[PDB]
Amino acid sequence: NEIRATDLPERFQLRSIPVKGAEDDELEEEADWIYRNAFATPTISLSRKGPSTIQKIKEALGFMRNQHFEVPFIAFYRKEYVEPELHINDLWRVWQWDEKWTQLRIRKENLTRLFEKMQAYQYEQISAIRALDTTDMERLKDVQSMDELKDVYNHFLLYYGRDIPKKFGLTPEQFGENLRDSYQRHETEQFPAEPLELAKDTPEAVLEGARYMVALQIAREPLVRQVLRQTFQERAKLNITPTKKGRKDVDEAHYAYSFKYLKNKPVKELRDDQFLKICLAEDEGLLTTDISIDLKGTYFEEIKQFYYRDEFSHQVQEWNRQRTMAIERALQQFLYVQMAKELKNKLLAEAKEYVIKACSRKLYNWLRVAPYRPDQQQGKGIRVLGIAFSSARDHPVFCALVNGEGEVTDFLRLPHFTEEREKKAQDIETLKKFLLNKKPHVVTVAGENRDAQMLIEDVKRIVHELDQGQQLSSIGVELVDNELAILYMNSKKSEAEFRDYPPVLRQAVSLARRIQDPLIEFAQVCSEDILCLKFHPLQEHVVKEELLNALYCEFINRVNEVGVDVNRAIAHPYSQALIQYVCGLGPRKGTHLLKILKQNNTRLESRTQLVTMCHMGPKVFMNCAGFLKIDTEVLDGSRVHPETYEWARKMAVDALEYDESAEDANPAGALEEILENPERLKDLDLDAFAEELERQGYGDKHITLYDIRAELSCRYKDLRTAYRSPNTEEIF
Amino acid sequence: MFYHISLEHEILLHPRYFGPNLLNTVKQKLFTEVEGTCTGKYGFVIAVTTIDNIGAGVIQPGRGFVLYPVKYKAIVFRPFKGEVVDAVVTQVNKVGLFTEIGPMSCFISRHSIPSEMEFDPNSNPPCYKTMDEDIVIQQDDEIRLKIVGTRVDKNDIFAIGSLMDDYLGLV
Amino acid sequence: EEDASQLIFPKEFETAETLLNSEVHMLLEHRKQQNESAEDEQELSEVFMKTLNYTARFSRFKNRETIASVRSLLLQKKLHKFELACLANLCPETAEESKALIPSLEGRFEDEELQQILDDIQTKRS
Repeated sequence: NEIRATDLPERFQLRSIPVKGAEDDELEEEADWIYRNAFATPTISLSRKGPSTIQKIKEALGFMRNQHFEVPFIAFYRKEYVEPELHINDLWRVWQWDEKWTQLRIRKENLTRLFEKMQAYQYEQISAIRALDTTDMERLKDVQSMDELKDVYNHFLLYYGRDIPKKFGLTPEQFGENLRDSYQRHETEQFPAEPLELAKDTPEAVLEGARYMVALQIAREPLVRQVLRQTFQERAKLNITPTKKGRKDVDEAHYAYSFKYLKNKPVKELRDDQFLKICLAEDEGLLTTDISIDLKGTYFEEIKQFYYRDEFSHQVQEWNRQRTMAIERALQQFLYVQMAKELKNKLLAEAKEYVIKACSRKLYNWLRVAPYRPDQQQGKGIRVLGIAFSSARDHPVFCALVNGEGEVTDFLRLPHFTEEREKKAQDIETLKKFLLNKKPHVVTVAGENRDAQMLIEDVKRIVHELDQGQQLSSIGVELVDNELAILYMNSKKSEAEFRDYPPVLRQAVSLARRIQDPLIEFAQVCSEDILCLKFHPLQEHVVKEELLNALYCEFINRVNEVGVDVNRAIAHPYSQALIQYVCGLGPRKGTHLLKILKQNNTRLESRTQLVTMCHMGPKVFMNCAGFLKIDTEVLDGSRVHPETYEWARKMAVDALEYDESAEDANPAGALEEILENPERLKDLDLDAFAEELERQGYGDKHITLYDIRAELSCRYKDLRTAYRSPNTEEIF
Repeated sequence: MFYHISLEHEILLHPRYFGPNLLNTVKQKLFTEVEGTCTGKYGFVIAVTTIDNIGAGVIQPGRGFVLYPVKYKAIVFRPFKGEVVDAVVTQVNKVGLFTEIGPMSCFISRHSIPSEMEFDPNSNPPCYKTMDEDIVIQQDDEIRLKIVGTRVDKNDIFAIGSLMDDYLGLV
Repeated sequence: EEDASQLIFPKEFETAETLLNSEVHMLLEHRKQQNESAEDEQELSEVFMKTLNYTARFSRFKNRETIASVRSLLLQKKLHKFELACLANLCPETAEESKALIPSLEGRFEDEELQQILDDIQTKRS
């Protein structure tokens, strides 16, 4: 009941907790968090700029908290400031600023509550150097510097000791302000005592008592965690080189094995290149890895003079020796471990980000629509046939035809030899017998080697030279990619659609369904089915949730722009289950809609079929008004929502000089059918529609006017480019 | 717990290993026989530290092997139930926490955890904070425990820890 | 039945030699030293490799003198052998913590006697 019986959508599982609703006071903070968090390491969206990206993250993040609107519900479909303002169809990276702002606020609030409780307890015990509550407001105010709240926030909040009912050298603040100022303005205890004179309030006779206290105070400080941070993580060279056994154990396949001179490596080797970070992180696990800055020997030398005494007469010399010794004791713990942890975290994040960008880019570039039908589609589309077997990956000698509405619906073949090396009539006789009794429109082959290419070319010649394409017209096999039956043929759709057929028939049905609708092949699978396809070698060392979110956001954006057929998910088994990657219709809303429409005889008459029958709720139906399309409401099969129908009908009547109907009970208007555009584009100007929508409608019709004009002129038309070259890497 | 005991073993040796390297070869065969193993009697032996003596090798009648009762010193690791040990926190999960007691690992359910130590799955790091966020108990922390039940799994010890006792946390 | 809380140990284990966490560290790292200082040597087992760390985390001291002294200050008293290690690894900062942790110390000793054993142990701590 939380997926289809509530007020709207819940399928945005990457952000629906921390960023799942926006108040008024948090919208500016979340937009600032998104603009401040969205560009730290790489130059991303420097897309709109700083003010335009901060207002796109604030306006989209504050808008998604009403009605649940996200993805195809407003980002990746219009000329407005949706999120970062880039051309990408997936909004999941712009909603990351909203989720991050919400997670940072929650963490800052809990920590501020903790700081108040601890400060009150420490003050009540102190009045009835001491630890105090003064870090609680400074930590609770710094929501952007989360890692400052880890090294310094965990050093101040863990430095209290955590137990409750519920003068040794310089200070930490002065050493910090002297170390972070680049000049140590304050010295150590400039007194005629040495470092061991403060041990008399150690019990072992040791001069090392004060050095441990100074290191413990120095390593917990927010100021040192900020001062050390971003100096080496922003700029260290990726000095990775081979080990004694690693130069032989790797063999130039990883980042540490490839470069024996890599100890001079550039600072981009893990932050701009994913492969260098992935190789340095993976080679270090078994044999060894080279990851070192080499900038501390000089980054650590200039901080040694600050916080030390300038004189040496056993007063300033003891204070200077105590300051130098305490700085050396605190650097190896706090600065050493902090610098190592930042370098390691930065390398892993940079390698994972490069791998995740490569996997998301590959999935977005491959996920697009281009069915292998006749001419790319008498009637519409047709038999998108091809050989799954023969010389390719399938065993049987024959072909199967994709039915346009899904995968392959028929097949045939013949065992004639192209078999043994002495035969020349056998393969041609089998090809003629299979092509003569079946009416195709197209061909493809699931190839795997030199013999598969030869058999495809020979069958293409035997089909083209014999008129086996249409029985009065030329057509046969080629380099067109039948390999889409390789993974979809062994799937649950290919096994439930045909259970007596061999793997050659399953591969031919998979190939023919790439020839009928790869958007139905992508939407008809679970997403587990998308992760079986590799997108990069550095994606395996990355977290799989990033590639799944990138693929899911790309698939949801491509489905929201390509149109969803309402009638195509009711009767055809290969076109069903397409309501999963739509805007405001996640798995639950889509699955409930399919069950209720099949069980009740509810058909897709218009876009208000889920709003009129009480199957859907106002928020999911408003945020999903741009994705649901039907076969017949005449604006029902397009991107036109219920609020834009009147303006789009009025524009279609005004552009033709004949729309006398006021949106109902009258002649003409733009909504009469999706197959034809208006007769006059110079009649409907953008300024008149943008001025009329700002005063009657409560919204600017500037960016929406082109989409509203196009949705009335061209129904069911996809926004994403798809296809490629079958003879190059797009089919081989 | 780490103990030192005298153990014994009888090893078989094939005639190809006779000649001047013989008793060296007897030492080699034990060092790569009884190391890192576990038993339902003595428990998990970490290493053989030295060999006490070789008993004279009894030549097997019929077959050419000879067997060598070698006595040896062993550092053995046998946990008992009710012992209070230190460990490192390995994995923080809503189903339970995972620790590691040397060669032997343990696991702590939220059942054994009183309700103070709540979950933290929203955070990048899974931790067990309290309501006020003062007592931070996350992965890779030297967290004490008490062995409340032992279990041997085919030459493999698997105890179970708890958090019921006070002073079971950060030192 | 086997509960070290009530000090019940098998006959095979009663005569056993207790070991300290810091003490065994010297035995293991010396075994590492003996074998790694041998040329033509096979790699040691993953069981050896995964344990050296454990005792390292809990090294209250390395020093060969403190390996003896936390034992000698204890053996002088009328403690069990079992008590020898649990009290010398944990280093409970008070007899109260130790008596809460260890059920066998409760009523066993004066708190101040046990506290001085533990204070002598804390003053051995690196």
